[PDB]
Amino acid sequence: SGFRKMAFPSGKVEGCMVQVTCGTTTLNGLWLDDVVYCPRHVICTSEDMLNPNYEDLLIRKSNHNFLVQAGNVQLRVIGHSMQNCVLKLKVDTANPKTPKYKFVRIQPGQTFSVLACYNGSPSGVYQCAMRPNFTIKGSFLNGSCGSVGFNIDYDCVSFCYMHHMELPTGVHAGTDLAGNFYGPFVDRQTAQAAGTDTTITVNVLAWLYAAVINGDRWFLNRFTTTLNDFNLVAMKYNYEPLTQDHVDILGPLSAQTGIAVLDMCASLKELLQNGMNGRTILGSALLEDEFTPFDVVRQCSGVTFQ
Amino acid sequence: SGFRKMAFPSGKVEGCMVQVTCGTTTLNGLWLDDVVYCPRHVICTSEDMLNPNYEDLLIRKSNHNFLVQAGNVQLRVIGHSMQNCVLKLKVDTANPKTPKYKFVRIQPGQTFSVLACYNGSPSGVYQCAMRPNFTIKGSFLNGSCGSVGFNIDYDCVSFCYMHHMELPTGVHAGTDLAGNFYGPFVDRQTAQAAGTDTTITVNVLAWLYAAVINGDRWFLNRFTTTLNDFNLVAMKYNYEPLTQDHVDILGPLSAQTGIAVLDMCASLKELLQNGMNGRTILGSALLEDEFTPFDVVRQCSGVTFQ
Ligand SMILES: *[C@](O)(C(=O)NCC1CC1)[C@H](C[C@@H]1CCNC1=O)NC(=O)[C@@H]1[C@@H]2[C@H](CN1C(=O)[C@@H](NC(=O)NC(C)(C)C)C(C)(C)C)C2(C)C
Ligand SMILES: *[C@](O)(C(=O)NCC1CC1)[C@H](C[C@@H]1CCNC1=O)NC(=O)[C@@H]1[C@@H]2[C@H](CN1C(=O)[C@@H](NC(=O)NC(C)(C)C)C(C)(C)C)C2(C)C
Repeated sequence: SGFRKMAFPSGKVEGCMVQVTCGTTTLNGLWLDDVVYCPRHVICTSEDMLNPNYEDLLIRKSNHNFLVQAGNVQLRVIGHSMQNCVLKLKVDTANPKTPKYKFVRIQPGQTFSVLACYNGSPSGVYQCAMRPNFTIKGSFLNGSCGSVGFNIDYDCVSFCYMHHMELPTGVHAGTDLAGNFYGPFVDRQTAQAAGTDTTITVNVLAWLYAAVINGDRWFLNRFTTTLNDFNLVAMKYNYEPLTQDHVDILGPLSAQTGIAVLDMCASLKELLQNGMNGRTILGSALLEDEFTPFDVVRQCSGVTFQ
Repeated sequence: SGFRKMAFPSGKVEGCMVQVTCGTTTLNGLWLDDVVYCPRHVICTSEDMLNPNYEDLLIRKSNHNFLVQAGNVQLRVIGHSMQNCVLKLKVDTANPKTPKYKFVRIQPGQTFSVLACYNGSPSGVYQCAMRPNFTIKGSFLNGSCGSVGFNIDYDCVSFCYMHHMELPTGVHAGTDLAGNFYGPFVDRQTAQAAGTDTTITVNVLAWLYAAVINGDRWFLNRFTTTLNDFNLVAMKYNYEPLTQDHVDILGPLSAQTGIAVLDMCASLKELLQNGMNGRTILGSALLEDEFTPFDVVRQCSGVTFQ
């Protein structure tokens, strides 16, 4: 037993991180086969950041302007192209440590592991969720652009995030690995605000099921509720609407614990209306929303990865 | 910015995990050079667990009774010996992925990353602290024995924990990599209780400094306190005594933020005496004690590892 904010083992991604240096700018890139992916604002300078035209900026670049370092080994760039907000550097050497991989654009509410990197060297790994407002509450310092977020499924790394920027509220915005930002953000220093966030209701319910699996039941009650009546209380507390489709996803957890999804909604309703009154759930004094139903089942049943 | 419960990149350890199978028992082992380390109760059976004599049990074993699998490759055991509560299996092949490493026995209050494993395959990675009562609040299912905890320093993996067992309160107990249990625990199914835990005061103070570094200052106050007067309030709230030596460790954090260690103690005192009154710190509604002063400095300044 026990329940922890668990990240995927990071080794498969560690072997893909490289340093990309152009001009006075150094950041991380992701080396898969013979391509290095990195944020396109690596071609920017101290006065470019304000309103750069990256098409113009990139046509002025030569391959040899791109210094790619894989450890103590310098990769030669033999081509470059821009795809949305990512730069793709064709190099003469295919990464021999390239895992089986996919690029995936995730939905808000889904979680992933972030391998935080500086100068192509991993610093740490942690679990994030894509917030409903398409920010992530990460831990990112200057140097960390190009660090990627990912999930692993048996043996395949599904890359879903690459870090680009920090918003004035201390949260983070980035792209999928095809360079499309999550949310309305652009890689420009212009006024941008995160948008009002909301709590991921289906994930809170998953975590409540995690709690029950793990012996916390103080929050359960004999009541039930309708999905309509639940969503009328959720709206009030700035929780995402729960859909029948969320209900069906919570099925297996509902089945393992013997608590109907709608009964767990009645518990969450009372938790929203009364607070926790000085009690904790799974070592938290807040309702936790960065575990998906899949995360809970993974950790409470022990799925591995090769 | 941002602050997350960050684990070390796990790749260096992933390459060392193997499956050790003896009799009806399968668990994880740690393959470094030509030795596989694993919990000695791998030699136990369904009725051995009650009061086994592992010396007697092990002399009855042959090398060929030990099935060690490194992926799709079966390691041949050419010797075995018991060191405290760990078994050391000499194998004919040295792990080519053996990192630079050390075995270290940590002090309560220190943190580490746990690479949770089943059948020699990594499941996830998370950050733990050694509690003052020498348990760890982990996430461990059946199959997870032999998973290790570790820290990394530049390029060296310092192994400090190997998982053995779960206590009836849902917490976990294990050994260092030389087989010595942390705390009064034994690898026997006899009555054992964790001992009363306490909060790691110096770590809470570190995390408060993390908060200030990251823009949370609502909890600060103009007051100060003496170490004596602080420790009189700490005792009351079942916090560890703060020593002058803890104070000196908190120096660099005190210097970077401009808040004297004793002033942050006055803040913590008021937080203990008044609660947080519906406010959060670093996304927590509890005082967090599983970040060391070093953890905070690592994450707030961006140290990496090669
Ligand atoms: C990233 O480019 C990086 O790691 N680069 C290393 C090169 C500089 C040596 C950084 C990572 C952020 C820094 C702090 N936390 C981070 O996640 N990203 C940036 O520097 C981006 C790039 C220009 C500005 N920027 C920012 O994140 C900045 N925020 C910002 O301007 N945001 C709004 C929404 C436009 C207001 C800031 C944090 C440096 C002020 C790009 C956006 C092109
Ligand atoms: C470990 O041996 C393992 O992973 N083995 C895989 C082999 C069995 C297929 C497990 C890991 C624990 C199981 C659940 N969570 C865990 O961390 N450890 C054990 O099974 C140990 C070994 C015997 C009993 N045991 C326990 O953890 C048990 N606890 C217990 O008996 N504790 C007290 C303090 C003695 C009461 C229990 C959880 C299975 C009941 C050993 C202690 C020899």
